[PDB]
Amino acid sequence: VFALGNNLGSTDGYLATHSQIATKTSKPLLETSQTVSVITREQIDDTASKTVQQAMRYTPGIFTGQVGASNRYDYVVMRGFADNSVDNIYLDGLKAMGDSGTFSSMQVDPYFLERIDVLKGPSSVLYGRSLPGGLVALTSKKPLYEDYRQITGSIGNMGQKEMGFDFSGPLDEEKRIAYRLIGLGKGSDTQFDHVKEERYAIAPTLAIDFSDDTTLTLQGYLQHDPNGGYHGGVPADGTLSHHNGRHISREFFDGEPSKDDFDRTQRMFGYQLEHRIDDVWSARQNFRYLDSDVDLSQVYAYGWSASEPNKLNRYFSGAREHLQAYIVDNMLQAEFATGAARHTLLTGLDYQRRRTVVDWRSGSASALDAFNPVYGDDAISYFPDDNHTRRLEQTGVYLQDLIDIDQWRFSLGLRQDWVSVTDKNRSTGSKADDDWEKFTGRIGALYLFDNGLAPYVSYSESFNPNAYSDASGTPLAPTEGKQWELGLKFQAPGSNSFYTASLFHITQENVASKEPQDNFYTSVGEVRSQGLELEAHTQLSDNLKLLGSYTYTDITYTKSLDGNQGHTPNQAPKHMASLWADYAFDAGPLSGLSIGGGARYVGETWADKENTLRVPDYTLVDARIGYDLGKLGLKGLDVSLNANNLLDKDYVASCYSLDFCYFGEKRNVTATVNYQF
Ligand SMILES: CCCCCCCCO[C@@H]1O[C@H](CO)[C@@H](O)[C@H](O)[C@H]1O
Ligand SMILES: CCCCCCCCO[C@@H]1O[C@H](CO)[C@@H](O)[C@H](O)[C@H]1O
Ligand SMILES: [N+]
Ligand code: NA
Repeated sequence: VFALGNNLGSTDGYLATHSQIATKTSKPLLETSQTVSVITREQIDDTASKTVQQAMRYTPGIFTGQVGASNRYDYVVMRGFADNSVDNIYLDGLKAMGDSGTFSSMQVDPYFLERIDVLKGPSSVLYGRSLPGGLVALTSKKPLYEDYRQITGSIGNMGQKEMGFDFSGPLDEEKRIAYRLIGLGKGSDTQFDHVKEERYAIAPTLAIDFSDDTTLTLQGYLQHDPNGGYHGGVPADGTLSHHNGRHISREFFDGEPSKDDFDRTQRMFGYQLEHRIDDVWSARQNFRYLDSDVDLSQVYAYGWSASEPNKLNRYFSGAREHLQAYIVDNMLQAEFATGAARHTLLTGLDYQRRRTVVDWRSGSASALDAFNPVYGDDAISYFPDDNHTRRLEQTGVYLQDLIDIDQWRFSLGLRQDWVSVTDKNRSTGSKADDDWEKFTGRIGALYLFDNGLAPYVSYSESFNPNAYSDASGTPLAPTEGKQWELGLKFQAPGSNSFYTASLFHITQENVASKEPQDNFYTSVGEVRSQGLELEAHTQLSDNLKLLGSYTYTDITYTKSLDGNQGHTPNQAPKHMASLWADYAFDAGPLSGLSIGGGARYVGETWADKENTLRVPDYTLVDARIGYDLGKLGLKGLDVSLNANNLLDKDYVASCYSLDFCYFGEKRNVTATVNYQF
């Protein structure tokens, strides 16, 4: 079997045994000196997680509430790092290649995924530019070598509707060629008035074995979102407190007129080539091209009107964006012994090239009453247009040696990146340009006791281009993450249970900062995140599956020029916890029935960086019920019922500032039918 670039991990219920996210080569979770979580297909289905972001709500060290109920983008806040949270997603070993300085961030639909792997903390040594919180790797469904056919249909509240199919199998007598074809159409009204979500997608994959030494997998992914749900927010003033009227803004309130529009087309093609040279030497090339179009028209609230008392001031954003992106990763691995030491030595060259053409519009809109709005006044007073061509190039050369000797498992990593970023202002003709090089490193040591207890330590580094620029308008120095991590993992042999504790201390340097009167940003800011994560997978009964998590996060601006030094970032709960359980009857009359549910806790959050107002804590409840009607003599047919936020709590999930607060999703009920053959 082929380790390089594959997880190759067994999965049973909600627990995987192996990953490649931390190493680019199959490694037991138990023998990996980093915090790795895995969210299985079964967990996604059982919790009715409708997006990647929602799939993470049972994982420690992840906050799922950055823009509350919005499903437009996947925001995964890791270890309290909210900034550039959209850019944490990798798909099939490759950076998604969205542009986080634009509206062109992509979304991968969960129905195409086999599993979600989550790596905590700085991880640039294998991936290049990334955030200090970690990163998420989506693994797409791959061709099967036995015929597999699934049709599925879902119906819910809020006008939810989905149909999908998933067909796979061999094409030849010899079973050397196999396909998979997955398609999907879906819709929702949301909780919000006048809002639609809508998506049509298809993903063909073909896998071909040339010999026992070579597999090529060809992949396409075409997705059209002609509607983009809701992506707004409203003041703390009337959400966290009553405003004037003694009113609160409703969880269904819509701040825009029907001059609203979000149209996203994503067109991806790629391949994965796996080649065994020797029992020692293996090589792999992962490639993906992306081409997307985004069209946006959005009127949004921004603060209360100075003159008109229960009306919100509004503005308009308009965008027409075309994103092109190439990414390739070239890996060569040698597995070999030198005396008592076994080496798994990886060398790699990767390359990212991105161009985003953006035509931006903006203006002033009419004011809107925040209770009993009257739509139809959609005239916009337009400000100056703002058109850009943005380019990024990243070349990475990296080395890694995993050294296993006796019960020790060591990891040594080094990477050099050459980065070039350009911004051509097509309105003004001016061009900002920037080229630099960064070295990142990682060192891990883990001791595997033969009882399945594994203490470890890790030092790991990250960088990311700075989103801010100086006086001159050449960008600041890239931010930098540095983490010391101490952990303990434990799995009792055979028992399908797995427990981890992780302690972390992350420093992020060269963060943009200024005096508030000041014009120039300088790269003198610093952020420190430290804490504890606990994760438990317990499979008792063989009919009973449990997940539990606890997260403690202490994050602070340790150096700031703006008066917020020593404050806690907003959108950063100190305390979170979760628990999910699922029971299946094999035994009795009830064979085929399954019942499940859980609870999620988010602690209090600051609504603002100035730390003047709290978002209250909240506990949410989820539940499910499933039946295999196979058991009653009609095979491959099963149904499920899910309710997330079962008590229908009406709450603010988080705030970006005092002006922008986001409601959590109201009760979401779905009924699903799955038909195999
Ligand atoms: C069980 C709950 C189902 C309610 C679905 C929410 C849909 C509310 O929003 C709908 O959006 C349309 C688009 O402009 C409007 O024209 C409709 O009048 C409005 O009902
Ligand atoms: C879990 C242990 C964390 C110890 C480091 C915290 C002290 C401040 O931060 C440290 O500053 C040092 C420079 O003085 C650097 O060498 C370290 O990489 C950095 O983490
Ligand atoms: N504005
Ligand atoms: Na399957």
